Amino acid sequence: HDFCLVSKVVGRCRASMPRWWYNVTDGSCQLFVYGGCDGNSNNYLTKEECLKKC
Amino acid sequence: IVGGYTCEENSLPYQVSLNSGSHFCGGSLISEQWVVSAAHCYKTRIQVRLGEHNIKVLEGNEQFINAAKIIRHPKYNRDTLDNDIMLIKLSSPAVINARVSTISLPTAPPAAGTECLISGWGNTLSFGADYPDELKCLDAPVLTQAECKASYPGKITNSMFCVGFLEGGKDSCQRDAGGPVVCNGQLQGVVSWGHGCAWKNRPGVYTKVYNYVDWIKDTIAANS
Ligand SMILES: *[C@@H]1O[C@H](CO)[C@@H](O)[C@H](O)[C@H]1NC(C)=O
Ligand SMILES: [Ca+2]
Repeated sequence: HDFCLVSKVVGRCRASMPRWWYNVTDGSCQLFVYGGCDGNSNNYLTKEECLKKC
Repeated sequence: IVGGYTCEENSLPYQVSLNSGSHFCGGSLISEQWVVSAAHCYKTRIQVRLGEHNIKVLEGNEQFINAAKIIRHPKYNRDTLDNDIMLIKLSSPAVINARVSTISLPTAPPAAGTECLISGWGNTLSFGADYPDELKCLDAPVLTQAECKASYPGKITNSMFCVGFLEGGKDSCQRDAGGPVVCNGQLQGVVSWGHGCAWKNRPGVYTKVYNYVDWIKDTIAANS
């Protein structure tokens, strides 16, 4: 759930780190901009990593 | 930068871009071999990009130099963002010219109402995303510490101050972190965090560089 069924969170930090998240609606992993802090566990360094979990 | 303007192309020779996989943070050149940025921008493999106005076109003044040492503040806390500052030593010195040059460290603390210049290649939208090729600038005043704490109750530490506007619309944003807040010709701030970007009553929160002048000078001296 925490890893696969929560929506993407940028968080308060202001970096732009490209991360992957699983979108249930789409059935796939998609890239988003992560701010660098906080956020949630639906947040992977690669597409491969994301699909494997989700 | 949301609600700003395109910077003049020769006017920010101290602005740098940190690149690892993507353009992910900004920074400021403070000596020939050293850059100041945010501790939350830490990565082990960084290329520092100097002399840029447009991050997608070669203008002729670019110097892209690997980071040899990357030193987060020794009391950085990732959960509170306390002491969100870092130093990068370049693998080779930058060559100082009209388009690549240093920004002065501050010789007085920043005061409320002082006018500053915030810059970066961050998101320009509060609605969705538009990451610009050309460097953006925002003219913004330092806010009172009382306004800062009222905007972010219990979250403002001794390392932090707010710069910008309580009305929404004008702020730094994602990809701007690490970049410069310059006031009276000196580096006073490092872009750090905020709740959203340019939202009502949620100004940007910045690391107060004046608190680390001794740490910066000592770190440079110890790693020479
Ligand atoms: C999830 O995927 C759907 C279908 O591709 C897309 O419409 C939607 O915008 C995605 N959600 C988010 C939050 O990006
Ligand atoms: Ca360029």
